[PDB]
Order: sequence, then C-alpha cells, then structure tokens
Amino acid sequence: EWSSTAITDRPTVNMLGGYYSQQQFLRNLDVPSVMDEAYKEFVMQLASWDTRREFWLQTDYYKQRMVGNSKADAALLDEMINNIQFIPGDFTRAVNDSVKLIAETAPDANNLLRQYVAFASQRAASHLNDELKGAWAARTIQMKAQVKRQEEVAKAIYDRRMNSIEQQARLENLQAVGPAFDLDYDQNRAMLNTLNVGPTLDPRFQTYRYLRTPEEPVKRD
Amino acid sequence: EWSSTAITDRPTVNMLGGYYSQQQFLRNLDVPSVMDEAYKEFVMQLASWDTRREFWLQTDYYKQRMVGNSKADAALLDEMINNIQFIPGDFTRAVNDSVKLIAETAPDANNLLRQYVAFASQRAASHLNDELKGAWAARTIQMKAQVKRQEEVAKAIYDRRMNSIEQQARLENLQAVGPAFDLDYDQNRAMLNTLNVGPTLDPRFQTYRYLRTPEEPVKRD
Amino acid sequence: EWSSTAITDRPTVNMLGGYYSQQQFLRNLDVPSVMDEAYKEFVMQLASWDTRREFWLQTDYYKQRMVGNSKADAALLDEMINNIQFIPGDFTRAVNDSVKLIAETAPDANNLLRQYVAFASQRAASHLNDELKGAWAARTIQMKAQVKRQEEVAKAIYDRRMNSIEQQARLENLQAVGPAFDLDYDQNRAMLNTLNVGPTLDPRFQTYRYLRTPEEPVKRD
Amino acid sequence: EWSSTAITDRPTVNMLGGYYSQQQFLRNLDVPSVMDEAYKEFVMQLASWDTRREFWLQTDYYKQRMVGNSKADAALLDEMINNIQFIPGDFTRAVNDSVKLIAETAPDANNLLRQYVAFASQRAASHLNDELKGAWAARTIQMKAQVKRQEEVAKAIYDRRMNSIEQQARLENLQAVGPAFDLDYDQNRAMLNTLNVGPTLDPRFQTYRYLRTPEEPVKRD
Amino acid sequence: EWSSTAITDRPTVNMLGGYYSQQQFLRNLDVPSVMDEAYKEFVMQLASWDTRREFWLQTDYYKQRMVGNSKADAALLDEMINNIQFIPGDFTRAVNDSVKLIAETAPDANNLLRQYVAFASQRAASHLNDELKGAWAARTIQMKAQVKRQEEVAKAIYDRRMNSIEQQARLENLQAVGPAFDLDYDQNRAMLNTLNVGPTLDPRFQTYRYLRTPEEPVKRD
Amino acid sequence: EWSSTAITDRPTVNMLGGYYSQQQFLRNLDVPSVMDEAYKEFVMQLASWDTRREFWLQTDYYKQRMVGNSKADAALLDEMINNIQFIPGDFTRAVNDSVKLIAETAPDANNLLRQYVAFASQRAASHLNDELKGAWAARTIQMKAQVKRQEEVAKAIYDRRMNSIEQQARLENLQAVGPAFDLDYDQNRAMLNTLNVGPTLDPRFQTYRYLRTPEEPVKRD
Amino acid sequence: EWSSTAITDRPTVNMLGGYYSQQQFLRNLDVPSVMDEAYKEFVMQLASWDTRREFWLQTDYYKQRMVGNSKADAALLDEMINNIQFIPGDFTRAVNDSVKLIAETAPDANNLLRQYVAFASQRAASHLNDELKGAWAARTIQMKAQVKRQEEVAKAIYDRRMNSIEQQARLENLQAVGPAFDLDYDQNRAMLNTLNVGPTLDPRFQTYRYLRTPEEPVKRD
Amino acid sequence: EWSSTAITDRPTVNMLGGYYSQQQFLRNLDVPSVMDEAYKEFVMQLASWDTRREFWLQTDYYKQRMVGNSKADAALLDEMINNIQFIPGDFTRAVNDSVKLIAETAPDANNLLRQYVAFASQRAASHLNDELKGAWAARTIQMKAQVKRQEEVAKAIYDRRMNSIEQQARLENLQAVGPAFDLDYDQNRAMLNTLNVGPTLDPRFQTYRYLRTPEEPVKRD
Repeated sequence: EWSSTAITDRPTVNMLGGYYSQQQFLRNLDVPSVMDEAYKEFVMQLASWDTRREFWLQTDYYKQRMVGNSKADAALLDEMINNIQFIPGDFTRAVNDSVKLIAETAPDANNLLRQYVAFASQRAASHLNDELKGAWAARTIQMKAQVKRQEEVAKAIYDRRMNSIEQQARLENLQAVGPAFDLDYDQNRAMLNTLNVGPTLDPRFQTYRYLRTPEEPVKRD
Repeated sequence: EWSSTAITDRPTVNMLGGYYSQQQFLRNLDVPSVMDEAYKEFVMQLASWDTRREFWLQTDYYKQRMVGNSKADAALLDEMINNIQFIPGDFTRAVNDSVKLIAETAPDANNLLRQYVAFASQRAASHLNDELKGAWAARTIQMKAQVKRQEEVAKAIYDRRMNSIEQQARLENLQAVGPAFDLDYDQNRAMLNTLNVGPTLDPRFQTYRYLRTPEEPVKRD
Repeated sequence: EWSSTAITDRPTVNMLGGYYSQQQFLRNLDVPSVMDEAYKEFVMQLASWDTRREFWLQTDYYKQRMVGNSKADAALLDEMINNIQFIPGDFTRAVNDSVKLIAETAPDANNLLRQYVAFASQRAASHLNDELKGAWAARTIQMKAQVKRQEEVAKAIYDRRMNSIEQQARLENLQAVGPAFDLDYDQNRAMLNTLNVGPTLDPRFQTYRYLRTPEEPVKRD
Repeated sequence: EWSSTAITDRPTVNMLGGYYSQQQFLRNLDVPSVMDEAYKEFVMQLASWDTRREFWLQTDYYKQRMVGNSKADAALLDEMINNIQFIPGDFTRAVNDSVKLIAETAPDANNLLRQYVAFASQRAASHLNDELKGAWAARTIQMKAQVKRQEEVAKAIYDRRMNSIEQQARLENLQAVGPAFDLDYDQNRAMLNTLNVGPTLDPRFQTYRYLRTPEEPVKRD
Repeated sequence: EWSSTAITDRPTVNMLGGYYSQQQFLRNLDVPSVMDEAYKEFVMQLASWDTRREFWLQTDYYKQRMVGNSKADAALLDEMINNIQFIPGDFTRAVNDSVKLIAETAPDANNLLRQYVAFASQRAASHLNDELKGAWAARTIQMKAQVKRQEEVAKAIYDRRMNSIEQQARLENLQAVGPAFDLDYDQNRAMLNTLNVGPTLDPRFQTYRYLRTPEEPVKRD
Repeated sequence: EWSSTAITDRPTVNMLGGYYSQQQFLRNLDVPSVMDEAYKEFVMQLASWDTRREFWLQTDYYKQRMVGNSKADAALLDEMINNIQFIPGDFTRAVNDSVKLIAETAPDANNLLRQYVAFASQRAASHLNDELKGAWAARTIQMKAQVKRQEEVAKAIYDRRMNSIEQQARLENLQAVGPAFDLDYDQNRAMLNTLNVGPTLDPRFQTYRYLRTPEEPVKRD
Repeated sequence: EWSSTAITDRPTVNMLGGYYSQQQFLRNLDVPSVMDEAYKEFVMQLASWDTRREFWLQTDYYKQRMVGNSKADAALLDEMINNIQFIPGDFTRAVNDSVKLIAETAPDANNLLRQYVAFASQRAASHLNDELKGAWAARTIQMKAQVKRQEEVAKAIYDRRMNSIEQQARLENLQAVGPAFDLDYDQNRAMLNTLNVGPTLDPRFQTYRYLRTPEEPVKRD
Repeated sequence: EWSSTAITDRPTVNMLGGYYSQQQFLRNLDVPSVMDEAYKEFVMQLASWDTRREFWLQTDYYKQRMVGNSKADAALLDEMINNIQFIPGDFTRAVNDSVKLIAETAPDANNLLRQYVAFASQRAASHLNDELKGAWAARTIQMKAQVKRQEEVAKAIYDRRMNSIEQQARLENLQAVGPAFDLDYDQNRAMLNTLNVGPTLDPRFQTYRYLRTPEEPVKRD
C-alpha cells in the first residue's frame, strides 16, 4: 500500500573509523579504493534474500500480522521479503543504487525501510571486521615465519663463520656478539610487535551514504 | 510554470582555492584529477533528492506557501523537490550537466536557482573538506606508527651494540650518543610536524563553474 | 513438483581459512585473486553431471526410491539428476549464480538443496587442497635442484681455488673450511626448510557464501 | 536575414605570447599542449551562453534595439544570444570547430562576429591568465614549505652532531658553520627566489587562430 | 540411436606427473600455464578427424562392422567418425567443452566415448612428450654454446694478459691457474650438468579431466 | 564547366629539407613523426576557407573576370571559392585525402590548381617555420634561466664554503678560482651556444608529396 | 567429379627442427611467435596461384593430360589451377583453414592433395630459411662493424694515452701492450665468431600439421 | 577485351639487398618492420595514378595507337590508365593486394602488366633510397654538431683547469696534454667516421614479392 525510497552511494573515509587505517595498513603491506570495497559489501548485504527475510522475521510489523500458521506466515514472510526492492545504479547514466520498501502504512514503509537499511549495513560492517581480523592475524603470522627464517639464515652464517675462525680473540668476539642480523629483521620484529597487538575491531562503523533518504511517501503506491 | 536553467562543468585550480594544494599533498604520500573528483561530487549533490528537500525547507519561497497543515505542506515540499530537475550530461556527445528549477514566477525561479546552486556547491565543498580531513588524520597516525617502529628498531640495534661493546671509551661513548637516526627519520619527522599542524580548511571555494548562469525566464513553461 | 532455490557468491578470506595464506605463500615464490579462483571451482562443482549422479547415489531420498532394479534406479538417478537445475549469473546484468532443485516434497527440496550445496563446497575444497599439494611438491623439487646446483658451483670454484693455491696456511684453511656460500644459498636453504615441512591440509573450508539460503518452497511448481 | 561564419583551431605558440612559456614552466615542476588547453578555453569562451549574453549586452547592436519594455528587451536579448551558434569539429572527418552569427545586415554579421571572437579570445586569455596565476601561488607556497622543512632537517642533523661532539676544533667549526645544506637545498633556494619573483600576465594574447575569418555575406539567409 | 555424453576440462599438475615441473623448468629458462598448453593439445586430439578416424579404425566396434567392401567400409568409417561429435564451450555463458558418441547401444555409446577420450589423451601425451624432448635438446644446445663462448672470451682475456706480463711469479701463477671463470660461467656450467641429464618422459600422464563421465544413456536419442 | 583533381600524402624527410632536422632537434630536448605533422598543417591550410579566398584574389583569372563592382566581384569571388572543394580521406578503406577545382576553361583549372598547391605548401611551410621559431625562442629563455640558477646554487655553495673556510692556502685557492661547476653546467653552456646561433629557415621546403599530380581534364562534369 | 579434403594448423617446435633455434638465436641479438610466422608463410604458400600452377606443371597427372596445343593446354592448366581451393579459417568462430582438391578420380584427388601439401610446405620452409640466411647475414655485418669501431675507439684512446704520458717503464709497457679492450669487445668477438660460422639450413622441416588428413572420397561430386 | 592479373606481398629481406641492413641501422640510431615499410612504399607506387600514367606514356602499345591528335590520344591514354585496376587486400579476409590490366590481346595484357609492376618496384626502390639517404644526411649533420658541443664542454672545463692549475708538474702536464675526453666522445668519433662514409644505395633491389604473376588471359573479358 505504501512505499519509501532510498538512493545510496559509497561511505566516506570517516565512516570506516579504525577499519580504514587498519585496512590501508594491511593494503600497504601487500605492495580499487577501500571505501569502494566497503560499499561493494553493503550492496551485497542490502540485496540479500537472507537479509530481508531475517529483517522481517525480526520485525514486529510482520509479527502482529502473524496468524500462527506456518504456511501462511511463510507466505506472508516471503511477501514481506518481496516487499523490499533493490535497483543497482548505472554510473554511466548517473543512476545510483536505490531501494524501496512496501508496507500497509506509510509510516511502516519509511521506518521499516530505515530499519532494513541499518540492518543490512550492520551485517556488512560485521563481515568487514571479520575480513580485517582475518587479514591481520595472517599478516602477523607471515611476519613471524619470515622473521624466523631470517633468524635461521643468520644462524647458518654464524655457524659457518664460527667453524672458519676455529681452525684467538675474534673467536670469543663472534661467540659473544652472536649471529649478525640485517635491518630487515628488526623492522620485521617491530612490525611483528604491532601485528601482535592485534587489530582494533570496531563493529560500529557505517558502510553507505544516502543520496535519497526514505521518507513517508506523500501518496499511496 | 516558470522555470530557470543552469549549465555546469568542472571547476579550475584557483576555483578550488586552498583545497587544491591540500589534496595534492596527500596524493604525493601514498605513492582521476582533484577537480574532477570535486565536479563528480558537485553533480552528485545537484541530483540528490535530500538536497532539494532541505533547500526548500531553508528557502523563504517554500516556507511562505505552507498553510500549517502538515500533510498539505509535505505534499507541497514533495512537489518542489520534483520542481527541481537534474539532467546529467553525456561526454560522448559533448553534452554537459544541466539543471532546471520550476517555481511560481520567473524571479523566484532565478533567485531560487542561484541559491540552490550556491547551496549545492557549498555542500559539495564541505564533503570534499571532510574526505581530506579524514585521510590526513589516517596519514598522520600511519606515519606516526612508522616513526615509532623506526625508534624500536633503533633501540634494539642500540642495546645490541652496547651489549657487543661491554664484552672502553667507546662504551661510555655509545652510552652517550644514543640510537643512530637516518635522514628518512628526520624527514618523516618534519613532515610529521607539518602533518601535526593540520590542514587548512577553506569553506570558500566553488566546486563547479557556470557555463550558463540562471536568469529570469522570459515566459512560462 | 517442488523446487527450492539458492544463490551463492565468492568466499572471503576467513571463509577460506588456512588455504589462503598457503596459496599466497606459493605465489610469492613464482616471482586474479585467490578467493575468485576458489569460487570459480565452487560454481564448476555446482554444475557437474558426475556430482549430481554421485550425490543422488549417496542419498537416502534416491535409495528409498530404489527398487533394486538397476535400469530403473539408474533412470530415476538420471531424472533426479535432471531434477537439479543450475542457472549461471551475468555481471553485465549483475545477476549472481543460482541453483534450483526439484523433489517430491518441500522440506526435502529445501534440505536436499542445502546438502547438495555442502557436498559441492566440500568437493571444491578437496580439489583446491590437491592442487596445492602437487604444486608444492613441484616447487619443492625445483628449489631442491637449485640448491644442489648452487653446491656444485661452490665446489667447482673451491676446486679451482685450491688448485690455484696449490700452484701455507691458506691451504689448510681452505682444506678445512670447505667451500664458501652466499646469502642466497642460506636463504634458499631456509625456504627449503619451510617447504620440506610441507603444507597444512585443511579440509574444513567454505568456497562460496549464501546471498540466498534455500528455504522450504511455499507452493508447488 | 544575414549571417557570418568562422572556423577556428588552437592558437599558435606565438599568439599565446607571454602566457605560453609560463604555462610550460609550471608544467615541468609537477614532476595535452598549452595551445590546446588555451583553445579548449577559447572554444569554451566561444561556446558559452554567458559570453554571448554579455557580448550582446556589451554590444551596441543590442543596446540600440532595447525598447524599455522589460519583457521585450529580455526577449530581444535572448534572441541575439540565440543568434550566435558554435559547432564542435568532428575531427574524425576533418570538420573543424566553427561558429556562425546572425544579424540584420551583412556588415553587422561580419563585424559583430569578429568582435565576439576577439572578445572570447580576450576572456579566454584573461581566464587562462587566472589559472596560471593561482597555480603559481600554490607552487611558491609549496617550495617555501619544502625549503623550510629542509632547513629544519638540516637543523635537526646539525643539532645532533653538535651534541655528539661536546663529550675541540671541529666543535667550534660546527658552531660557526651552521646546518649543512645540500645541492638540493641551494637549488631549491634559488628556485625559492624565482618562485618569490611572481608571474607575468598579458591578457592581450590571442587564444585561438582562425581557419575561417568572418566576412560579409553575398546573399540573404 | 544411442549416445553417451562426456564433459571435460584441463588436467592437474599431478596428472602431468613428471611432465609438469620440467615444462616449468624450461619456462624459467626461456624468460598461459603449462596445464593449459597440455589441455590445448588434448582438445586438439579430441576434435581431430584423423583422431576419430584412427580411433574407429583401431576400434573393434568398427572392424566387426566391415563387410569387406572398400566403399561400404570407407563410408562406414566416415560415419563412425561422424558419430563422435565434439562441441566447444563458450566461457561467456558458463558453457563447458563436451564430447558425445553415438553408437547402436547405450553401453557402446558409453564405453566408446570413454575409450575415444582415453585415446585422444594418450595421443596428446605422446605428442606433448615429443615436444618436450625437442625443447630440452634445444635449450641444452643453446646453453653449451653460451658456455663455450664464455670459455673463449675467458681464454682470449687470458691470452691478452699473458702476452702483456711477459714483456716473475705472476707469469707462472697465471699459467698454472688457468682462465678466470666468473660465477656466471660456473652457474651456466652446473646448469649444463643438470640440463645434460635429459627429461623424464612418462607417456602415461593424463591430459584431461571429466566433468561428466560417459554413462550408459538411459534413453535413446 | 571544367574541373581538375589532386591526390596527396605526407612528405618525405628530404622534402622537409633543412626544416626537418630543426624540428627533430627541438623534439629531442622537450623530454607522431614530423612529416606527418608538416602534412597536418598542410591539410589544414588546404581545407581553410581563408586560403582559398586569398588564392583567388592573387590570381589573374579572377582579376580579369572582375567587373568593377564590389558586390558583383564579391559574388564572383564567392562563386569561385565554392569552385574549390576539399575532401578528407578515410584510411579504413585505404582512402587518401583529395581536392577539386572548377573553372571556365581547362588550362585555367589546371594552372590554378597547381599554383594553389604550391601556395599552400609555402604557407604551411612559413606557418611551420613560425611554430618552429616561437618554440625555439622560448626554449632558449628556459635554459638561460636554468644556468642562471646553476650559478646561484653554485654561488650559495661558494659563499657557504668560503664563510666556513674563514674561521691558509686553500682560502686563497677558493677566493681566486670561483664557484664549482658540474659537467651539467658546461654542457648546458655549450648547448646554450648552439641555441643562441638560431634556426636555418627553409622557405623552400615541401610540406607534402604527390600521389596524383593535376592534369588537364578530357571531359566536362 | 571427385574431391579430397584436408584441414591444417601451425607447426610445432620440433617440426621446425633446426630452423626454430636459429631464428630464436637472432631475435635474442636485436634486443609474434616463430611458429606463427612460419605458418603464416605456409598459408601464403598454400593459397598462392603461382604455387598451384607450378605444382600441376610438375605433376604426371597434368602431363599425361596435355595434348600439345598451347591454347588448349593453357586452358587445361588454367582449369587445373582453379581445381585447388583454399578456404581461410576464422578465429572469431573457431574455423580452421581447409583445402579441397578436385580430380577425375578419388585416388588422384588424394595423392595429388598430399603431394601439393608436401610441396607447399617445402616452399614455405625454403622462404623462411631464406629470410633467415638474410637476417643472419645482416646481423653479421652489423656485428663486424661493431667490432671494428670498438677497435678504432681503442686505437684513439691508445694514441691519446701515448701522447699524454710522454710529456720510462710505462712508456715501453704501453708500447708493448696495445689498445685496451673491455669485456663487451671480446663477447662480441666470440659471438662474431658464431655469426661468422653462419646458419645451418634444415630444408626438411615442416611448416604445418594435419588436423584432417585427406582421404579417398566415398562418392562423386 | 582481355585482362591479366597480379597479386603481391612484402619483399623478402633479401629482395631489399643492401637497403635492408641500412634501414635497420638508422632504426637502431634513432631509438613496423623494414620489409613492411618497403612494401608500404611499393603498394603506394602500385596504386598511384602518376605511376600508371608514366607507365603508359613509355609504352609502344600506346604510341602505336596514337594518331597524332592530342585529344584522341589523351582520351585513349585515359582509357589506357583506366584499364589497370588495383584492389587493396583485406588481410582480415586473407585477401592480399592485387592489380588487373585490360588490353586488346592476351599477350599484351600479360606483358604490359608485368612491365608495369617492375616499373613500380623501381620507383619505390628509388624513393626508399631518397628517404634513407636524406635521413642519413640529417643524422650526419646532427652528429657533427654533437661532437663539436662535447669538444666545447671539454674546452670550457679545460680552460677552467688551466687557470685553476696556474694559480708545477700538473701545469705543463695539463698544458701539454689538452682537454679531457671520455669514452663516449671516442665512440661518437668512430661512428662519425662511418656516417661520413655514407650509405650504399642499390636501386635494383626489389621492393615487393609476388603472390600472383600476370599471365596471358585464356579468354576475353
């Protein structure tokens, strides 16, 4: 009976909080914008069948209209799932991504659309933190193993030199100074320290901006 | 009934005021033109539903047609949002971006359009400033982390040569010199100073330029 | 008479688990993403005729409809193979990949589509692990021959130098220290170490994610 | 009744006068020709609605046709505005940029078109001069901050070596010599000087050339 | 009257057995993956008129169908060749490669399709092994020539210096040490040592995989 | 009545004579061939309305056909301008550029066409000469400023090293000699000489070559 | 009335025998696959009128069909030329090149098509070998010139050092030793040796491979 | 009445004789193959009107059909020109470059078409020799200017050294030796020697190869 509409675009840097500096951090360890990737996920949460379904199942609107029949509630549920509609933008055309939500009332249409949007976005944020955490842990690990191989290189060299000095002061010097470590290793060690701190996983952050905010439609559908 | 029309294209370097010099500074650290990014944001602002809505809300022209009955005014506001009409250009056929505003008179259509444009431009310039501000902060911490780590490396090398020396004037010597710092530390450092002073935020700059300024229409639509 | 529908997309890093960092370990030695290459395998498994045959064959659904007549159990096997319909996506259209499954009941259609999905993800994971194994063994052998050759180079130079010294401390010193080894040899030795350890076989990992999870269909086909 | 036509192309290096070598000097420090940029600007001027309006308003031809009726005078203005027409070349098929102007006699069409073109050239020239000026300000400021940072690096290094020396000749050396500046600093200093001098602005330069100069038509439109 | 259908793709590293790391070895000496090139050969074998013809001719199914009439036998042969139909994928639409085999019964269609597939693969492997031998011998030859040139450069340098010292320890020393070989030479030399061993030619390695194994069709064509 | 035709392509280096070497000389400093570009201007001169007009005006044919009235002679002139038609080629179909001329007699059409061509090459040549001139002058200014600075740098350095020397043989050394000058300085200097000498002006050179020379028509249009 | 058919593709590396390594040897000096180029030569040979003409001219089939009238035999020869038909493949649609030969019998059509293929391949091979011998010869001249010039550079430097040092051991040494030569001269000398040895021409090699071998057609045309 | 036909392609490396190795040399001096460029010129000559005209005027076939009347003979000449038709190949369609010639008898059509292609080959050859030769002249003049500038650099540095040294072994030393010249100067010296030698320009070399040779037509058109 009534529908609201939203039009969206990619989040601002500020909207990603620590995730941004953390994702860039991880990006700038491996060598399309971070915000681009984020919005990619938002669009994906926003479009999901699972997401709409869970939303309605979680919605009181749906619940007060429940009659206690599994088939009817699932038809109604499916219908409500169907009452949320995403249209991908055409950026060749300045048509942006946009979403509409139908309910039996205008206030229901607006508020429900708002709640749905916040819902999809939370799922997106949560998933990007899983991604981040899983990128950080791994980076901490590659460095630990790398640093470790480096320690093994210095150790083989050290032993060889030892054995060459053997066959007298510099034998004692080498013996007490230990293996020789290049700069790369210590750098790897301090990065390892920061990595070992482990990521700040802020679940809050936002994953989209509005170009058109849902409003109470001024007329019926 | 009475409509006015404007046509725009990307702003120039000077047009961006003190924003231009600022963005280039950040681009030259992590390594589409700035003005281009800016015009995209301008277009983006221009076409938005929300922007039109808030304009009329803040516009005396709109405020003056409200009757104090919430539904009729919301319908009227809806009608004015639809009375501002965006027509994206196409650059295969050398068509630029254009915009129309319908109002109840020719003067209103002109003044309102000039105000609507100025309003949009000022809003775009604000969005650009926000992105800058946030990227700069992410950058100050990234390099701060970079420097910190650089200091941990320096101390590990320090404790290591002291230990290597203990086992004499060079002892006390090293004990007095402290960690050895390379050119890049001092450079990053002074850059860190300039990063710390913080960017300058010009709210002045225009984020577009007129190829066609609004004028009073000669006749009605 | 009842069909369930599901929709999948490429996995993410955490989803890929221990597999990711192993694949990346091997790409930085031979010098499109890894989860893209995982998902491509997922889709391919999803479509397979062989997979449908063996799935139904290991399935109680089919078995109870087995009459113990081989031609009819096979024809039923085929029909039920044909009761599974895959529909590829198109990103020009921004349509994601999607699968339908027909069965005699709704709960069966739902549960069977989910099971078939899990079966497919698991077959895909298994395959990816096999590739990793055999490439690891290859690279390991390659490097093994490279280190061997490095040792033969050092021994020819050593033979040359001992002859050149023959023709007296330097003699005994060379005679007792053995051939000299460069940093590349030792680093290669440590990588041979970590390679020789061999890869970690994780069979636990997912190779798709749901955008739409199978649910009980609400009406017949 | 009567109409003139012109065809343009980018100006010569010579027509840009003092503007040309200055735009090139700013080009070689931020590491599509200038006459092209100028022509693009020219053509911009040539194409602008505002430029045509301001032209007629600034044209005696228009001023003289005003009747002191707002409606009639604005309508007339609009009409004359509409009497200047630009066609972008389609350089794929050797059609060059061209402009046509309609008036009530042949001499008027000719004279007004030549004036409008010189006017456009002059505005283009004026504008291109503005672009230049603002870029040269961004740049002077940037060398100052760069040189000052350099000064402060050299100062940190100086200060550091001074402390280190204290715990005696080269000490007093250091004392009296000051920070140690590289060839880079001095180059930047002299440059800083040249930067400090400021730009030349001849607004007289021509910003186009003619491929077809306007002439008096030999028959009615 | 009956057909079996098989569906195929590129072989694995493991299937290529000894073939794979040797093809990669030659690649890391010269400068589309190996398994792709191998597959290109399989596909090549599968589609061939000659291969189908040779298949049927070496097939009992055919021989037993000879009536000893040259013209009926050649035409039968041609038919049977025509009873193996190969269809190329197009990957725009997720359409994979497929082979169908028509025979007079379901098990014949199945067995013969499996058999034809095996035949194409063996021919492909025999051939791929052929090519490998005539790439191994060539790169071997190239490296002897490079090493030989290195010896002759070395010897001409040696001769030059000889002449020059004559005109007294270093004369004898040099006459006793011989030409001075660089790491380049010695590396090329050990590479010669391995290169001279020659490739392992296992003809049994497999050159394709099944996405659909032929099965006894359950209904006629 | 009668008409002639000509067919052209880019000239050859020899045809550019002394001009070629000069344009390539400038090109090898600033960091499409030159005969292509010469030809570009040539074609522009060729198609230009202005060029056709001035051609007729300097011709005896027209003069002898003038009737002594400006309007009638302008109309005649106009008739004759429209009597020269340029047609660009299309190299997709391997079509070259081509030109036609109409006149009252055959010999006039031939002679006039040939004279127009030599005239155009001459204008193109004087124009290309002009471009070359302007550009030369500007580049000379640039290196004069670059050497000025190398000296100010060397001078600042000189001043600093002398002041540093002050607080005794080398003091007199530096005080007599001068600022130190790098190879770059002297090379810049020698080049500055050659720059200073200025360009050889071929007003001769050919700016096109013929694929088809004009001849006398055998028949009318 | 009878026709045979064949289908071909590019040859393999060992099919080209010695040719391939030699062409690869040249390309490595002056720093589209070889097989590609050999094949494209093959295709030019196969389609060629001249080639067909000479093949029939050299055939007993034709010779036994001559009647000794030059008009009639030229007409027959012409007829026999138009009886070999080449059909270009198409990459867009995976069509391969294919060839048909018509004769008065099926056996003739077979043998003759096989003989034509071997003849054409031998002609292509001849051309490729020709191109090779000429590129190698030019390559050879080039390097000799390079060695000569290097010796003149060394002679100029020789003369210069002699005159310089006069104005006594070193004088006499310099006199005995001759000009000085860097490694590049000697590498050039040995390779010049290998260029001088000249290329080996394999005339047996194959310049194509069969996908479909001609067979005796089964029925008349 | 009767017509002959030819088809061509790029000349072999060989057919360019001394020209080929000379074009590569310039190609290697400044930084589409040479044979391609030669063919490009040949094809250009082949299609030229001028070439055909020059051809027929030089033919007895024409002179014998002249009646000593300028109109009939020019018209006949124009007809004679129109009886040779060239069609550029579409290589996408495996269609190569081809030419046809119409005449009154079959032997004439044959013989005349032959003489004509050779005529075009020789014109292309002479032209290519002019391009080469003038490119050589340009290059030689530039080398002379480069060497003199280097000499003036060593001279400036020399006077600097003479003065510096005067203000005593190294004085008479420096005096007696002269300006200091690096290896690049000497390399440039020998190459100027060989540049001064000048190119070899053989005009007999061929500039095309045939794919179809003209023959006596066997029937009228």
